[PDB]
Amino acid sequence: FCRFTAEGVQEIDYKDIATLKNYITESGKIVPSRITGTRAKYQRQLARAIKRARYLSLLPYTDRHQ
Amino acid sequence: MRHYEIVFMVHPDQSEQVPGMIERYTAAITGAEGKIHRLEDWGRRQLAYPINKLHKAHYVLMNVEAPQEVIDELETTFRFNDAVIRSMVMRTKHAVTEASPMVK
Amino acid sequence: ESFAQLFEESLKEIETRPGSIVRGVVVAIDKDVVLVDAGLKSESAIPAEQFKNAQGELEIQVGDEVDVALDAVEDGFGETLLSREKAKRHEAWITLEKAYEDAETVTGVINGKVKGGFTVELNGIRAFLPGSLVDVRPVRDTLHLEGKELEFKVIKLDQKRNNVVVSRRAVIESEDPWVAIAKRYPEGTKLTGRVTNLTDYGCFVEIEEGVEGLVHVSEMDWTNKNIHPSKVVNVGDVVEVMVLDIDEERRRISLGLKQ
Amino acid sequence: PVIKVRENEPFDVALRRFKRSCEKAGVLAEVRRREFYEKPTTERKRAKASAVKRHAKKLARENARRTRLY
Amino acid sequence: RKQVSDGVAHIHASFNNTIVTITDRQGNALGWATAGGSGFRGSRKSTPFAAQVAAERCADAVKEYGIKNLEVMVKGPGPGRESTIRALNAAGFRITNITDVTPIPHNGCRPPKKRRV
Amino acid sequence: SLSTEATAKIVSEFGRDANDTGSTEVQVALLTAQINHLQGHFAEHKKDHHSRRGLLRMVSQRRKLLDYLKRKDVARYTQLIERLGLRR
RNA sequence: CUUGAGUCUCGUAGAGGGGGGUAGAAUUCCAGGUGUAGCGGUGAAAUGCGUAGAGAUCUGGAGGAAUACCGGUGGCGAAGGCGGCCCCCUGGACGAAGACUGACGCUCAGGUGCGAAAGCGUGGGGAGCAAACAGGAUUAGAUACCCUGGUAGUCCACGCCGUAAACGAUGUCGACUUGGAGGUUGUGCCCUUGAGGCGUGGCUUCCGGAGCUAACGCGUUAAGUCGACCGCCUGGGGAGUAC
Repeated sequence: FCRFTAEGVQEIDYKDIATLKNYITESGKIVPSRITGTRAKYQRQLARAIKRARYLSLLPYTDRHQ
Repeated sequence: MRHYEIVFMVHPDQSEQVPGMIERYTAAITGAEGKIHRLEDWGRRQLAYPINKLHKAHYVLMNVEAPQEVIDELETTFRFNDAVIRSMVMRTKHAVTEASPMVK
Repeated sequence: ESFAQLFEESLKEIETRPGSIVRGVVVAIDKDVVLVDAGLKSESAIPAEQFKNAQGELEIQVGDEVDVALDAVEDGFGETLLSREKAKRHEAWITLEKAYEDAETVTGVINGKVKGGFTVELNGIRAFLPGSLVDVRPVRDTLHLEGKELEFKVIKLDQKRNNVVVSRRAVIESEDPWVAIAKRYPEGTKLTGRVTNLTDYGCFVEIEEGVEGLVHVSEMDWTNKNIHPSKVVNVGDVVEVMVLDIDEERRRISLGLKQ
Repeated sequence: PVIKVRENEPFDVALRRFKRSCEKAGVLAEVRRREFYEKPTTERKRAKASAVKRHAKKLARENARRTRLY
Repeated sequence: RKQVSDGVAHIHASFNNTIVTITDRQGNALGWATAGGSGFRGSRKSTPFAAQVAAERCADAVKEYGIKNLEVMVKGPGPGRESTIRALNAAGFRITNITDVTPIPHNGCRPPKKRRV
Repeated sequence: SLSTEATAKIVSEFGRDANDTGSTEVQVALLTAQINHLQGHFAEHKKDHHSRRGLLRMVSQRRKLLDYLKRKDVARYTQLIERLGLRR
């Protein structure tokens, strides 16, 4: 039950923070493709986006850090 | 030539200097017959974690179709400039002119 | 000849996949198993509990016709998913009928809110609706004679996940689950959900528009460990459950049943 | 697993919640894993072995199930 | 000594020994106690009970500071983790936040070799 | 890889029809250009072994093509090797 | 001549390679604050570190190495192998249609290259880990297993080494022979009326038929049915040793 297949997105955006936030943990970790049911191709992209965000301090690497 | 996408983060005390910097950056791009497809001052923004001890910073997005030499130059400038904390020049396939989801 | 080919496309034309065409004739009854034959590869092992109406006793003898459902084929040997869901489509059609004249009228009798909306029951089935839907104003059916007779005037429906809150008394008055997972959230919003499969640690009640709930083994009852959930509740049945916990991230809404 | 006790929330309940959060995180498990160095080979082996086991559980057992026990 | 209303309890829970340290909110330690210090050795001090008693001791030690509110930070794997916090609660502080602060590297340093037993 | 425009140019010059592209000579030329390009790269990056494998393969292919040309039609081959400046 | 082989067009996914940047977590050390008697470790201990203020805790700094989550009997690579993020240079694979070349092919003794880990050379680096070494245990002994330390080395540059259960213990290339359940990555049509429906390609995991096999098993990714080329075996030891 993938979101990105239905939406039909060409590429996942690191700037689209809200969307990312659904796929990240309360502890900051990226959520598995088993749980979200994201398609494999998209999942990787999502992960990459998240990573990018983390570099730009848009998303946090973890809950504890400060 | 090659469609880059740049996002740089300025120190929040230098927020009034930002426009000038942006202008300068644009100018350089223009110089080598480089187009600038979108440009979005995101403004002051709360950081997810405190980079270099400070909690807010001033984000500027900028999409550019420029030659790589100029990109390199820009990068160099960023690295030496102390106002800009982070940058992230990042290649892209197309021009991507439509606005960002956080501006909208 | 092409008699058979034409007969095949004919028989394709005179059946469909869901429980739509009331076709299976009840050809053997024995407690506790009904069985039909809707022009499928095999006969259904029907429960008796998809066919007794509103007070417990059976209603249909030999020859009687209800459609069942489909789109699932062969678990080893056999054919269907149950006809009772069939019924849900009919209920949906009546609810939809409202749209035409902007008023579906039956009887709705709603005594109380498990999760903020009085429960309304139509015919055999009982549904849960959001708190406003029960009363047109601030009248509140707590002062009304218990389990009173009105109809249901619809207040709110969730259109994907099936929750419908309907309008008792006052006759005169006339990606997708996981972003905004804050509706049934706040601590203990009770829900009516059909269980799906009980995995010897769990029960997997999950109804609210493409989610997954567990009610695992620890609550379920007021005995902890010796319980074995297949003995204690059911298979395929709409029950008392509420959230107790949501993680919108690692999609594990951890419902409960000891409440 | 950062948590804040809600207004008029019991202590025990809070503790339980915290525990749950911890479990979700898989923090303890992670710690256990990083106690000692696992050779890459060993890590590989476990992963594949585990996978194999899972597969066995899923299919062979299902086949068994088809036939009644008594 | 200056009295303080709110502070932190740091619970360092190892496999061998629990260490409870009550501090002010800024970082400055007020008191501490350990399962090894509480009169438990080897088998005994690596237990929940031991941890609890250490916690209790710690609480007793920071009586003079007059601490009412308390946020707990739990570190490491151990028995003294749930037990310790329970003990603290019993001792009678309003537990405000319960945080986990185990140091998880993001694959950094090589751990020591696996024991052959 | 070789840029599209460059490739096109190469095809036009050596290919008789200019739409042909698959002419032996044309192919050889294409290979040769690529090899030349990669020389610069490999001067810089001596440990890039994987990449060098591809280059080697290309070279081999070119050689094969040349050989084929030789047996078929000598004059053409000679011309080609004059144009490209291939010692053999 | 165009079916093999290759070239061109447009896309596609990728831990493929080389180079240069950078990010965050964690360990270690240094400086300082708070604080007070233990810490650490084990099966149990002790060596060890601690009132010369350790351990704990907070602040600041240094430096190195590796990249949690994603992450998968997932992907890429001839094999060895390859995993944060960004850029530059760069090799291959696959699909979609066309267009072209016209057997240009397959295999390969010698030959040439690439080739984990350890190891060697010269110059750097050195956090963690740790052969050697030392002490403490255990023991009849313990030149081990366990504990506390700990140097080569691991890291980088450029050379050499040329081996591994370098394994699918299965040479490469091509053709042909019943099925099922998946994964991954394209792509054509179809009301995408929805996460779908019907195909068609590539790579891939498991089960199983005929057949094959000493049996175990293999089974369209063959260990089946055949062809082409090469490599290799001829009882165990002596020996992959001596010269």
